[PDB]
Amino acid sequence: CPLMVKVLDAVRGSPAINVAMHVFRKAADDTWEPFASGKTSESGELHGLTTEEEFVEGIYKVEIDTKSYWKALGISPFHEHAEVVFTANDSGPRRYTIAALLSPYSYSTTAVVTNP
Amino acid sequence: CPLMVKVLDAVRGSPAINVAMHVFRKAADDTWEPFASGKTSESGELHGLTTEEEFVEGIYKVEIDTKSYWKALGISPFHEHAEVVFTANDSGPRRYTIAALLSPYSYSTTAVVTNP
Amino acid sequence: CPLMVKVLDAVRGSPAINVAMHVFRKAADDTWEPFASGKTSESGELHGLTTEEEFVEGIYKVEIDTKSYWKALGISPFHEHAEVVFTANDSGPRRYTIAALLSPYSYSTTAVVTNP
Amino acid sequence: CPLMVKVLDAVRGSPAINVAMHVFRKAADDTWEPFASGKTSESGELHGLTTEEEFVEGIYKVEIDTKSYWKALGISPFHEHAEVVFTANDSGPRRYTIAALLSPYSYSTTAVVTNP
Ligand SMILES: Cc1ccc(C(=O)c2cc(O)c(O)c([N+](=O)[O-])c2)cc1
Ligand SMILES: Cc1ccc(C(=O)c2cc(O)c(O)c([N+](=O)[O-])c2)cc1
Repeated sequence: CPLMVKVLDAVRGSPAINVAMHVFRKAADDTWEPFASGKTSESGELHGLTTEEEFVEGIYKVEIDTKSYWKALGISPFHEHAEVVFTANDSGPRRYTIAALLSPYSYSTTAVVTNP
Repeated sequence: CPLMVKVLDAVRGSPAINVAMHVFRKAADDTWEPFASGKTSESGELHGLTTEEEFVEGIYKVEIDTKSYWKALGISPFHEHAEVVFTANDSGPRRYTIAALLSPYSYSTTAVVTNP
Repeated sequence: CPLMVKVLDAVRGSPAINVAMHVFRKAADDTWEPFASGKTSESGELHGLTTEEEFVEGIYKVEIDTKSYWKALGISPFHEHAEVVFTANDSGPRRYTIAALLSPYSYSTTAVVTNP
Repeated sequence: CPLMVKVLDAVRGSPAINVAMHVFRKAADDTWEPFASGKTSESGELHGLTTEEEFVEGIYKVEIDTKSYWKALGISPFHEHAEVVFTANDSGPRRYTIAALLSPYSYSTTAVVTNP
């Protein structure tokens, strides 16, 4: 699993379950091309987005539909979504965990980048 | 000042000075149109991006160039930028403060929304 | 004002108003002695806790009563309080802004330290 | 594992390894009694702090020695440590994950509280 996304809920203190997200890769003409997508599991994690051979260097965007998550809980949110945009670097061996911590009017995101 | 952005550096414990950002508004054809731009001051704040007359209802995107900020400090950060996307003014004019807290592999954003 | 504390509500997207906090200083016998206290204003800020003469070198603790804040809003939070413990002024007088961002099951704190 | 602590490094984008922490429980006379301790593993996690039979309702404090972590990396930190103080509640079945995200001048902590 070269890329995993984990989402947490800071209001209920729980994994954020059934959060939908799309992953895009920047194309030559500076447009965003769909790459992968899915929804978080009961653990708040989304695995199996890509494979090592497909996950080449490039600029990737993870668009997390936070608004739909809060709407389903009956809570008015600020953001339309959370976008995480990053360059994937193959100068070393690197697995990526993107974690997002969600509140209605705030979110934080961090990258845990580890070498196998 | 209906829209202000404040940027902080969590490594140095300081305002994030001279951070560029661009603000976009979603047009009727679902494209992002340029709306305003500027750089943070010595206090880490960017004021005067817009006016009450110009800041109509809509979906706005603030793209904060965090990558250039860290690179100039000698750090290779994870993110290309910090994006904040939100619907503004859809129940009337509000005042928005967007705050971003920056680390090389993490950022957080929050909104303070007040009614004049 | 060498010490200011700002508290924000990440659920409502607002300053956290009327939040009590106590400041302690570590005494020579390693006990915590009361140093100052107060409540945040309508802007979520607490100014005037101390003076430059009184704010000597030492280890300080700010204990922010986040639990009472959430309880009065009908929420049972995780934390009893948000504590910030730091050495102050040990290379000369600095100005400290402690900012706390609150959610029911999460908080973040950051410091902005400036040299007068 | 009724209680697990995970620590992440927002400067290097990695688990925070070999971070020492002590867990305390509030005693009848309002003093902090040692309860458990350990250091994070290569994954940034500390498991096996307590057992279900020993982890009774009460006020617990997790004191994470963040200062020693940053000092070992040659980075000047703001906080003496990060204290997470919370009430453990047995009104339902509850496993606790305390996660801390560390920067030199900022930290965030959240609780993921799940039912087995
Ligand atoms: C921005 C942010 C801050 C804190 C968290 C966070 O609390 C968290 C919790 C987990 O159970 C967990 O497995 C991870 N992880 O692997 O990165 C992070 C998640 C995101
Ligand atoms: C995401 C996040 C978390 C904490 C901060 C933060 O530390 C901060 C500090 C200030 O002096 C201040 O005036 C504000 N503000 O008005 O929103 C925020 C900034 C951003």
